[PDB]
Amino acid sequence: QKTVVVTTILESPYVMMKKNHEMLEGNERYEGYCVDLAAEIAKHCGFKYKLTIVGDGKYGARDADTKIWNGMVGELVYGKADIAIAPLTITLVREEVIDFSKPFMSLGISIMIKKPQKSKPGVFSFLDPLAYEIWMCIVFAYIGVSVVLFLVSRFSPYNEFGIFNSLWFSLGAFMQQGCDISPRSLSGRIVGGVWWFFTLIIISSYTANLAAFLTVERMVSPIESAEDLSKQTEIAYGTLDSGSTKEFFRRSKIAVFDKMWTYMRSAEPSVFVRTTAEGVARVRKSKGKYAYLLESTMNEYIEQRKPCDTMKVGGNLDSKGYGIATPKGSSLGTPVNLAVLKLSEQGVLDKLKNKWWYDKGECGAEKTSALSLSNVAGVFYILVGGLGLAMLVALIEFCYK
Amino acid sequence: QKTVVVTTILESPYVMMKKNHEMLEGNERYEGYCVDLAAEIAKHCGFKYKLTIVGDGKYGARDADTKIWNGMVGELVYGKADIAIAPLTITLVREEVIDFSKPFMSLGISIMIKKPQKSKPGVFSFLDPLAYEIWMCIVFAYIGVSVVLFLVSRFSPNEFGIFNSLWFSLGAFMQQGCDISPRSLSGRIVGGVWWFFTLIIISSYTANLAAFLTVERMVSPIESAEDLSKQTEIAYGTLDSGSTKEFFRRSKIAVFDKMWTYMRSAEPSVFVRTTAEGVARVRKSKGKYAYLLESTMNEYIEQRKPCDTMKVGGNLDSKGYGIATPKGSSLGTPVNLAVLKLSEQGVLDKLKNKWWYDKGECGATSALSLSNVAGVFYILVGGLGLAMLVALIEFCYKSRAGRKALTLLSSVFAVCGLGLLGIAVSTDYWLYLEEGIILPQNQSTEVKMSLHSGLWRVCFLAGEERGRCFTIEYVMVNVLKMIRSATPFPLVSLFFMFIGFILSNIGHIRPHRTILAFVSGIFFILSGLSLVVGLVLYISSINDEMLNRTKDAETYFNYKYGWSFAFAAISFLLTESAGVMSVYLFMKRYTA
Amino acid sequence: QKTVVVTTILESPYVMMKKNHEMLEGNERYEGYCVDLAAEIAKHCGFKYKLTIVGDGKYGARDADTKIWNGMVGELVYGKADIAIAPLTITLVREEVIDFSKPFMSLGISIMIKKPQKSKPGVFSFLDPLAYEIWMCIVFAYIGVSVVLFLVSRFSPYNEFGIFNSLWFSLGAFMQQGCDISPRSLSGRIVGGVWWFFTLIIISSYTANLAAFLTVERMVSPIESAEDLSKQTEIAYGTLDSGSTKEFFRRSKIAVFDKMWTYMRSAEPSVFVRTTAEGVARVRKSKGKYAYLLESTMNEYIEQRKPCDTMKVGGNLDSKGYGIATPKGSSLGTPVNLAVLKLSEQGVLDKLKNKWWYDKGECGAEKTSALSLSNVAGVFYILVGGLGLAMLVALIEFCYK
Amino acid sequence: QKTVVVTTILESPYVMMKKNHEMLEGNERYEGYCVDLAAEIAKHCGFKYKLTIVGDGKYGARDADTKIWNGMVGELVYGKADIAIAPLTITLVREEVIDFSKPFMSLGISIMIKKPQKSKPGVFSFLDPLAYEIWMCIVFAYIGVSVVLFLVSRFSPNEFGIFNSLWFSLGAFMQQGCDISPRSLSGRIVGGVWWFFTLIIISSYTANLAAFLTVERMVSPIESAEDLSKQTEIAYGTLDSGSTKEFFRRSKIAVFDKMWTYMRSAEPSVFVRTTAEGVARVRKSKGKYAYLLESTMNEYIEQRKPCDTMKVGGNLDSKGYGIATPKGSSLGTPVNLAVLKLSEQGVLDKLKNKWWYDKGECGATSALSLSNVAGVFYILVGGLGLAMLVALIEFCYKSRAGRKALTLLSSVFAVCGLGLLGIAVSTDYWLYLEEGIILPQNQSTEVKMSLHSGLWRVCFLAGEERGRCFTIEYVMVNVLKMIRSATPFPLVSLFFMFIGFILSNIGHIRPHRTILAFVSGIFFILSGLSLVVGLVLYISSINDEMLNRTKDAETYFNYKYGWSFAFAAISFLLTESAGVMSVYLFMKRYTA
Ligand code: NA
Ligand code: NA
Repeated sequence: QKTVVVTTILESPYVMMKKNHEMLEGNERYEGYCVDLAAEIAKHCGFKYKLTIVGDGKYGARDADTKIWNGMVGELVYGKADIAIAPLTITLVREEVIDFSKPFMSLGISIMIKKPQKSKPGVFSFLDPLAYEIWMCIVFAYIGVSVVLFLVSRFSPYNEFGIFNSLWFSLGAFMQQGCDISPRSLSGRIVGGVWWFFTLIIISSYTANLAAFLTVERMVSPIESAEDLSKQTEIAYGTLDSGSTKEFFRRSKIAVFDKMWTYMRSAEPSVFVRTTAEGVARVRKSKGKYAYLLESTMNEYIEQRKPCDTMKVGGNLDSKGYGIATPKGSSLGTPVNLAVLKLSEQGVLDKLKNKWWYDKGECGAEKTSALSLSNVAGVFYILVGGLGLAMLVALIEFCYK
Repeated sequence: QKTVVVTTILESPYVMMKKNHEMLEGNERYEGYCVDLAAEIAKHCGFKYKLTIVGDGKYGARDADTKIWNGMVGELVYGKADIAIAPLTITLVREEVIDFSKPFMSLGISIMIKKPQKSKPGVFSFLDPLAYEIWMCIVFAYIGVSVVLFLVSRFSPNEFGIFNSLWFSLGAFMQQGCDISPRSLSGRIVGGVWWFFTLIIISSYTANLAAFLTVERMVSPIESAEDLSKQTEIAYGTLDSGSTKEFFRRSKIAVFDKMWTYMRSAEPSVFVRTTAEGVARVRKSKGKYAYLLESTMNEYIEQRKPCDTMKVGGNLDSKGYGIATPKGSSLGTPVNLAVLKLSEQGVLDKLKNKWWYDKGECGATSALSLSNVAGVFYILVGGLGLAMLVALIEFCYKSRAGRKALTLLSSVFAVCGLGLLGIAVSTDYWLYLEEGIILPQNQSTEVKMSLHSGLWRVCFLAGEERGRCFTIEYVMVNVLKMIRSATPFPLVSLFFMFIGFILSNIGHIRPHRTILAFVSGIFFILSGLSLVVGLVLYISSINDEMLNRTKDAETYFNYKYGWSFAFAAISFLLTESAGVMSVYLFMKRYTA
Repeated sequence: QKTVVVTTILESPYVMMKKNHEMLEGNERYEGYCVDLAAEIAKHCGFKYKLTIVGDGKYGARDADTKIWNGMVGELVYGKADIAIAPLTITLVREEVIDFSKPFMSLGISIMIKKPQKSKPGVFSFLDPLAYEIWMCIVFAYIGVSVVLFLVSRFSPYNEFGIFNSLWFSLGAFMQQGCDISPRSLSGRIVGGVWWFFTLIIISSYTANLAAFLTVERMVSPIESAEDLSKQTEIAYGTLDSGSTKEFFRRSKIAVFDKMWTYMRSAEPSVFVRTTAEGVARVRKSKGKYAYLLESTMNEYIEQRKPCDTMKVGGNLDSKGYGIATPKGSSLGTPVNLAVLKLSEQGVLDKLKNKWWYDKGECGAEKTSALSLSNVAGVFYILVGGLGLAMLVALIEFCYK
Repeated sequence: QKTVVVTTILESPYVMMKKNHEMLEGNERYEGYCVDLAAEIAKHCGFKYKLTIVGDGKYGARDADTKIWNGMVGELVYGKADIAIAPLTITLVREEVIDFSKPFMSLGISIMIKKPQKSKPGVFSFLDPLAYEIWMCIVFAYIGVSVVLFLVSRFSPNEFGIFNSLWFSLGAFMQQGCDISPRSLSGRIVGGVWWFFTLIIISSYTANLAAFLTVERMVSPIESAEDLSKQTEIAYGTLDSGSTKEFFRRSKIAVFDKMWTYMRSAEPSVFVRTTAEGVARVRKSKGKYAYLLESTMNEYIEQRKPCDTMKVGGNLDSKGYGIATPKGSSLGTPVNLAVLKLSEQGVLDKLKNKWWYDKGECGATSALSLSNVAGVFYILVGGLGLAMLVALIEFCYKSRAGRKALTLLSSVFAVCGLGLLGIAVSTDYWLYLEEGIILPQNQSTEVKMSLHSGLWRVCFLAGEERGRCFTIEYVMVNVLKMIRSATPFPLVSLFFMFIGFILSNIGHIRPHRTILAFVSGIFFILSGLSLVVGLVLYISSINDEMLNRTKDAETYFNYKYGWSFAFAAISFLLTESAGVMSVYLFMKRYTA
């Protein structure tokens, strides 16, 4: 009848070279999202098509001097193609020269951080089953029950409870140990037994909350939005050195993306990578201190690669669309536009996206280990620090003995 | 030229009537997203426009018989409108008759759930790993061990009084073992079993609290449609007429086919008929309902007071709102170039932040908190306050300063002790018990059956309000036969108490010998320990049959104790006190 | 062309009367498995059918005196029907007079027990975090460390450790309490500290295993097979008073079903119910002490009703089949036989069974409570029994003082 | 009449050749289910038969081009056979060309998994809630607290020796607090922090053991295809050619469509090509592979030695094996009546129990077991045996029976102590570390990189076997910079030890004054406590970077310590012993 020269670009999962492409020939050399999409457009619009990768290898832009269009846009304007079933972003400068359909895929700028791991434990990590409000109120109560036991014994007599001895009865009461002497007045018996019931609940609450932490691994991200990235300075963030994503933050005006751009423009060292593969490798080799601002479709795809190291957080920052382009004044413009809206409402576009991102995507969708010395290392430090601060006070003691 | 007739629909925050709607006139009667969007398009395309609200109040659909469009799509096809700057979904059946621009807003089907919003701990929530019958019977065990300590020691070859025996049982309970040790083998049996008792109780407290804190960390909130698909404790529903309901019936996606399966067969009806109804059902369900709606409404209602609902997960499909034109218009091409310019100049994100978020009525650690354990501080502050109270009266006792009041308190506690157990075992109020069904609206209860209970006499109440006091000897369950096993121990308790009373009386009538006072002291203690065996049997019989109920989500039981149960608890404290009083003056007869 | 009079019986989920059957009329009065099956047979074999419930209301049997066939078999033999798309069991006596197809549903005799619940706690239920082998070895070791501490102190002297005192040091060491006096020889210091490390592990093992039990509810059934039912006598089991299931155990000869029949024949009271609804209600109102031996298709269906009270355990005891019956010498015999094998291999028969048993089936496919007094009641009993056995030995003591 | 030609296939346990196959001849060459079934059918139908094995060795299928059946279905259509008494599946394409009887065996697709078979606890598995570096550093903390107890007390205004100081730290560690109390405020700081130390350690032991026992109760075995569908840690596969593989590709059932999705895209290939291969992959995977096969093979292989695999769940579909006839035979109707008679007389269940189970090579509590805690009994029996050992030498010491050997042991421990730490910090064996990949077959390892390590000198090894001893000052990670932070504390430990040594020497050269012996005693204890800060920093630096690894299922790390790490541990025990020795003879100089 006539052959239709379609044009796409080499980009996963849209068009990939199949494993046996040196022995296959025709439209069977290539596989991917746009290969399956071109098959669906052809069966609805009724044409025979020839898959053809763009020679220039770009998407399409107009030179500011020669006014000549590069990429897949250039093959439609000048005549080398009949349709571009490809991830072309529907933009203002391209709609003036070629005709887009409705967006078969909606996307935007997203955040790629490294997938969060357990943590490194600090020194006072052993205190974390109880909040700092609790630990300070225990110290306040330990001074509290010792001052009262001093006033219970010295005033209203029955002795052997000084300000140093009342701290020493209540201390072994806390860690459930044995003391030298017991109170013998009923006022002192209340100070004993009620503080005994206090530390019984606190030790049990410490052990039970630590058992919940060691059983259920509940990892969180520091970043859940670009509002979170703007407020912080610990995690660095950047875009690619040339493209629509860096140009988005350059001319943005809202509240946050201006704040994010003044960060990225100023920051030393350079947050701007030069390749997408450089920005993904910089996320993995930064131990969770670099976030790469890129498109949501690549962000969901790289998250389904190996290793399982990157993560998409938050929502999109803008709203773009990928359209199927035809030359202006073409006989394919209207039926392909009606074909995209038919495939969208039937679930075909959702089905092909679940296939090439999740079904054909690796890393789809324990056995508690021993506690390392890192988790309880601060308890050794207070212990030896307690042994060091006891040899000093004994040396302070024989300065006046 | 002429004025372009802009047809829109009344929908918030797209087109809203202003507050001064009656006084102010023209195109200035209206505010919203699409009113600001119509000004941006007319500025770039270069026309003067008039805003009109569609008469039908619909978006647009063709009749299956009449084939006439009824809405904003109808006014474009039939010539009444020149443009529809409106939240109009770009649809296959609509694109055949009108021309859409590129989407000015990308959107889809989302999930609306109620925020968990918290679980608030009370004052004595630290007691919650054990039931209140355990904490009651621990105190009965604490008094019971101490008086047996006093009995076994100061009659034997003292250091142990009841002041020291209450002190040994404290340090053993909170695992201190502070210092005092029973020396005879008979005293060591008391210390032995009370050491094993508190070893189980502290282990049961820690392990049940570890169970509670672990299960609430297993609670995963809904973050996808797969989460709604699996979890069936949250019911989810759609509006009864619209594109969101029609999405699930035709979907050939595995998770979405299962969700329509759940919704088409669910009792009662999960399909609301109004968006305001579906938002209301989210709020009056305490996180047990999830409403599937449009994402732009889900983001807008989340920013309205009350700040109660939230948007979870992503979108379930991808569709867009477009600017629509008569399909033969000379305006459709500059409008299409206008929307793509406003998308790239950030005007559309600026206007969405304005109406959804800037005019939003809302805003925008895993450790144990201090509110979880604030009550054990309150006992501790309360303990130090009570200790300063005794410090006055003990300093007063030494500064200011026999068997007579000791004789008197032994009798008068045994008088009230024999009386309170007697009127408790006779009267029938030992167990309240309600039954019924949970009505869906407001969880309003209806008691299908109340009860009264004694030991050999139950009586029914308001639910079937009959005065028919059924004897347990013959009528008509098994839990009334389980308390028959519990029944003899308060009877033996009253029997040991009476013999201890009459020997306490003739010890006061005839104080000639001494030994009959100690025989009284044995009998009050054995009567109290028989009450502990009785009350633990009585409560354990109830909790076993509360478990054997075939638990349902439409039944409820509200078992309760009464003043007949309470006077038996008072009967314990008085006879164990009169047991301390009886061994006291028996030592005075040896002394004097 | 001609109308086909099909015959079925009123039985869920096979043919049920639809909710609006008084206003609907035709083949739309009825719904169910066999209603959807008759629609699938008609679209493959090409006929128009009339749904007709059997007047007699039975499945079909031959009278031993009149030799006349009842039920749906009788309407095919004498002429009142053209096909019986129904759950008819393919048997020897029916195949001689009518023609069955291949089995569209395979089934057998199964076991219906009540769905297991938590338990009722006994008296020594508090001991259950540790096995009885552990508890006896602790008592052996407590006597062991007390006899050794006696020989450590009396032989090889340094006293205050008799046979009663050495039991008393090791006792408070077990429950982590304070004792009156400590050992003062290095041999006694080893007996102290090593038994101290013993009870530290045992108390921690008790608390941790109890925390695992209270967190993960893992309920089990006493019965997992008919081999389990034969060996026990606690749970009673029976069949219906008349039918194929009772006749199966009557003439069985293998090993176990003869043992099960001698049980059921002898047992008092009667294990044989007279209705299926009586046997299901007897399972629910027996608190897990009655098992009802019935067909696997009703057992899976009643399990998906309300309440969620019954459970199917084990596998099938025999192997039966439900076939679609035609009269002998019929023009529908061969195409319906080829229709059943076509619907089986396409998944239609599996799809209709998932619909009417699981998708149209209710009861498809936490928040830890406080411990009741029932769980720890035996600890109170040993305590008061310890208080009772101490007042007695003190009374034994003053018989020789 | 003629002899009926029975065509069967060689398949166990349906038709098997006997052991005496060479000598015995006729129809008696064969045994099995279908040999017994052919005898039962010929007895009821009344014919004499001859058993033949099919030449092709196939069941039967038509070619897509040639349209010729190749198997037992082929010998029936083409006249070579009169009946096929065989495990022949009743199929739609087969029923068109031959006549099947009713199914003599009902069957389907099942799941074959490996039995868990146990997890066996070792001797010292009770130590496993804490790492062995914790249990090592507890003993270092136990020695460290005791020697500081002795230092702080017997130099001050004794009850405390090192014999009593090791005893106070025992009762505090196992939470007894048996009886002795430090009286001065300086001694109470030692008792204070060691009470808080063991409060965290016992709580960490109990909570981690509660985590372990809870997670292993969360382990649910596979009991359905829905369990295989959800859980992706067990890989499941089919045979590469057969009806079971063709079942999943055409299935429109939601759980079965997802299983084919997992199997069509999985690396490496889950599809085996032989049934014997698929059973083998179940056995060499330790419960990480599940083979989807025929139910009758799954029940038969389960009864074969080794008793290693099991059948879980129910069947995934419903099909049957039938007796097949030429479609124009006068034998098909009595055979159909024969199979229904043998089904009801229990003959078919008798023959299945015979070959599957009666000739089967196999057979056919939730509490903590005594094997989990047997090691703490072994310490306890070991403790009582060690206590009787000291009972001899303490009875010997009293029966038989100064500063000189006390002077000698103080020196010679400080000589070896200064030497062992010196040669440890200099040499580079502090950390072995292996890296590599896990080969699939036999889990055979290959070390891609070994390491040596010191404090300022690492050296590579066999994986890229280079002798290039990289200095840490400049080369080329961060964990080598983390041990740089650890580095000064063994250097200060050696610095405190040398000053303590030379003051110990001139105290022996010049015993004129006394005070320089105690200054020696301070320096050995502070050197040992600096080693505790050093070794805890050194180990915690390693375990933090072991966590930051981006954990994969194809990588493995096998970090290990060496004799350079071990001599620093020995350097602790000797200087803390020489610290006890130094304060001992300083008290002898006061005494004498
Ligand atoms: Na203690
Ligand atoms: Na837990």
